[PDB]
Amino acid sequence: TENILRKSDEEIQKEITARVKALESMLIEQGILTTSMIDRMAEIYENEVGPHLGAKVVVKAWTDPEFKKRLLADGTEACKELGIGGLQGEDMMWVENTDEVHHVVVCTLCSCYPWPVLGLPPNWFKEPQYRSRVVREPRQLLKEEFGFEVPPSKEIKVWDASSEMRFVVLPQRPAGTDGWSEEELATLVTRESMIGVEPAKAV
Amino acid sequence: TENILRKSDEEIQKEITARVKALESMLIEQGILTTSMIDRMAEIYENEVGPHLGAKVVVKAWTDPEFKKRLLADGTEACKELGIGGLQGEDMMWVENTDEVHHVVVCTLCSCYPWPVLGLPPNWFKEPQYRSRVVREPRQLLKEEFGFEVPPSKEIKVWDASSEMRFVVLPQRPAGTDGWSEEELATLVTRESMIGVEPAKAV
Amino acid sequence: MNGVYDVGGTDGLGPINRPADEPVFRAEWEKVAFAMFPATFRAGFMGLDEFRFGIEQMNPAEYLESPYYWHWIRTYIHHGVRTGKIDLEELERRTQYYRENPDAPLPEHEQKPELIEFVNQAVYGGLPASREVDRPPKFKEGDVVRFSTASPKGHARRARYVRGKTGTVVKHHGAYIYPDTAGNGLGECPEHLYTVRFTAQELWGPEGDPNSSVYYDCWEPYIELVDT
Amino acid sequence: MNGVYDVGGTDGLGPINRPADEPVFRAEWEKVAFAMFPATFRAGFMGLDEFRFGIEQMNPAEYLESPYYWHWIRTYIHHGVRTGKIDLEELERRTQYYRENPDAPLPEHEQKPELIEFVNQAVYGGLPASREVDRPPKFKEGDVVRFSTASPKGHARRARYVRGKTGTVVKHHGAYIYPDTAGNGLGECPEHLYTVRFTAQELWGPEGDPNSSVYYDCWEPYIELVDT
Repeated sequence: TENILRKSDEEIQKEITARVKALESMLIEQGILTTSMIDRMAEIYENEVGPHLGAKVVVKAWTDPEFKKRLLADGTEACKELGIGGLQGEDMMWVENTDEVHHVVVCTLCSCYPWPVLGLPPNWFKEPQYRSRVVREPRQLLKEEFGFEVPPSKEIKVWDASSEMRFVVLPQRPAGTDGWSEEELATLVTRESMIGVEPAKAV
Repeated sequence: TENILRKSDEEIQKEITARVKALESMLIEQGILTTSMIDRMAEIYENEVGPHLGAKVVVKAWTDPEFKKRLLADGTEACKELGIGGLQGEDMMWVENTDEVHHVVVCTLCSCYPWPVLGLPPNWFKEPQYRSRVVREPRQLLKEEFGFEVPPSKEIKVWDASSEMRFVVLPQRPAGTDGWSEEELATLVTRESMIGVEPAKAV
Repeated sequence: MNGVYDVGGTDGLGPINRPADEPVFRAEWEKVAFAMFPATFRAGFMGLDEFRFGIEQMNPAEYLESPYYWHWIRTYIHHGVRTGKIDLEELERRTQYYRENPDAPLPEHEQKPELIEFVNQAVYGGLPASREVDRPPKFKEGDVVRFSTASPKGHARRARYVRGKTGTVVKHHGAYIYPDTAGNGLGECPEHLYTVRFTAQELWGPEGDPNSSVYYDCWEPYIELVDT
Repeated sequence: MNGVYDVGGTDGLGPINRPADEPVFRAEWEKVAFAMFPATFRAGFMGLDEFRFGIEQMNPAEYLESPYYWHWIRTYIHHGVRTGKIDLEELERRTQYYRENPDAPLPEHEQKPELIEFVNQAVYGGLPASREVDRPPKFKEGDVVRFSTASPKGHARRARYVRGKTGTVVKHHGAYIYPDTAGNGLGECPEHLYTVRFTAQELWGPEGDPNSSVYYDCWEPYIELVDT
């Protein structure tokens, strides 16, 4: 944490703010950036695109075995059945948690993440601490950081998104949910559950 | 170079100064550090131990073929003939530059360096820039940083001091020095020449 | 390149910082940094692979501790200077102006409907990197392959932790833009793409989790056959 | 451990900073930091291997940009806390005191001749790490060996760039303190030490300098035979 060389958060924010406003001013004068373009991008990823979309896909797979087969066969084509897809999810591969296998996804080299089903990644996903450790000690990381104990006999598969292929975890359907509606099941599906750092919420 | 997060040099020095004075005060109260102990260590490595000692060894090897054989056979025992040795040079291995081979020494993992013949390392030796690059692109580093062109047909051997073994380069005797005194030859022998980032000085 | 951004397997970076919640954008500057990506991409500053290569060239201490969207600003300026679309001296002058006058207006400008259409089409349509090539795939599911020990200075997706390691091909995805050309300004030159499984003992040595594996995406030139 | 300090082969750390001259000590604090090594070593804070392991546990951004002798201060405090010889709360209070009162005196103390004798004996006598062991060396000059792929979290001298690489034994030096035990507080447990030659193509791939090699020191457990 502590770096004796580091400025205050306030001084860093002040400097970045001036640098970004300067660069913004130049791109505006070039005719390539506008206030309406900025607002549209922000609105899409604040209000429109987020992990509620991934949850619709999971609950459809949980309640429709044929859809779940199509999802595991070709994730992009399956999500398009629900009008879900686009930027940074052109190529989606969904991986199924089971009693025998647990999947967790990372991008060690940068911040690659399936925007159309999860929205923009949380800061911890993009940061070096998670990225460095999850390929090396995933069992210990899940227990220590997320309170998620994966018994040692169970295989952990870590998916490092080094390409434009995007990996998304289909979590196991929690016990106690027989005959639940898609709306009720969606309350159990979290961003964390589709990254693989947590199971879906217990009832 | 530029890190927008970094404090000024002045602010960093102010903070380090207070931290060191605090720690110094505690070790003094423990009875394990004194002002005379501090001054003695500083005087030894400011005035007593330095690359003039390595230069005496090189010039003896240049003018005494039997000493040069003993130096290449067991560097610690050979340097002790001249009353040269001690801390961080308990185990010295000297390596001979030739028309066929050029030697350069690094410590990639930290700052290991043969104090009894060279004194304390210069800051660049200890820093990540030299350490990272010299094992990977030594020919380009010597040319670009030190203006030292090693023809591609000549082998470059990089010695990474990962142990307590200390590697020291015996540079080639420059041309034009036939019959020179040991004192005259010593003017050509530099710290850089015994690291292997430069040849000995041309006449 | 072998930069510090290649963190897979690095120790000592510290505990994960995970606040119990967080906004999508922590500050107005982050929204600007984010929208600047479609703007500079449409204006030809960089493609996606080049965008990543700009971030990989940051000061490593700055990279490790700076706000994520600051990495984006650094890559815009990098490619702005590289293409001659950004004058550094003017940017420096404007920076000082907005330091001194943070509430000074942005330049007068026209709104452009074509930039909104660009945003909507990219977001809902995507920027697919899949390509058709003339060559069939070299490898198939179950082939045992070794990952290259090459260490290019330019852009690539060659994590140090997988270099020279042996794995099994899990899936052939088809051909895609090749980062080793695209990220260095040498074009798409698409190559077949595979997911390869590496055991944790292969990666981390005899003490590794015996019940863990890492799945890593490999373009065809990255891998060569051990056993078909 | 796989920390950022293990920089051999890292790209992007920037140009070498080499002023045309420089003092041995840039400031009075550096002299203090330097003399603190014999003082804390004699007082049993740490041995040399433990000293290195303390620096390896620094914040990596701090490590990359801080003054060298600051790394020494960090390892003293690390081992002071580890051994219960330094109270962090008292150190923090004293830090603030000397921030506020930089010209306030150091505590009254007696000079100790035994500390001067300690300094002179260490400097001129050295602290040799060579040891005798009962076992003969496993390897000899000309043996072709492979370097371990083990990735211990604790102290070791296993640079990532040499892991799993093949080389030739150049020299057997005798047995020495073993860092993998000594640096983790598990004693000297000495092991035979070898210099091993690795070609630049072995290390860096088919594009490496065909006329360069790297010589790296390997304790016996680090290497196993390919060809005698």
